[PDB]
Amino acid sequence: FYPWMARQTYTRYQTLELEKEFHTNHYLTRRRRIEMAHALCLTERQIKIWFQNRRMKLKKEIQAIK
Amino acid sequence: RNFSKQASEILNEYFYSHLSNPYPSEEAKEELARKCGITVSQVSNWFGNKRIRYKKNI
DNA sequence: GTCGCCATAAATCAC
DNA sequence: ACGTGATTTATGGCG
Repeated sequence: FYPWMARQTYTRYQTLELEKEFHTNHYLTRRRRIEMAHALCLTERQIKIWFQNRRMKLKKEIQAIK
Repeated sequence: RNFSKQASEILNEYFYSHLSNPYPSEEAKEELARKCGITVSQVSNWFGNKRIRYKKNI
């Protein structure tokens, strides 16, 4: 009717490693983006997108307090 | 956990009356949150869930 | 020509 | 078990 009317889950291991890096540094360096991608079999975009989603999740965590 | 009969009635009345563009603005989401007795995030979740489930159920 | 935030889609989770 | 409200992957628009 209207124009508006017209994904892979990560393993518990991939999420564990991605979380570990975020807990160390909330921001990803160019070198870490390539190191994480190779070790976890995810693309460089996937690691970047994850960090952006995790920062956005952290935003909603701090705001949830008040 | 599940929204009251009235809250869901309010959300559905909005959705179907705005079927051309069911994307309420920040203030419209706030007005809906105050009326339903829920949060703005809950309104955003509800609309997101409603838009996908409506288009699939066609 | 780079990046990150935000709202959102769609799939999936889970109380 | 189910269903609905919440969360997880992924996109594009915009500053």
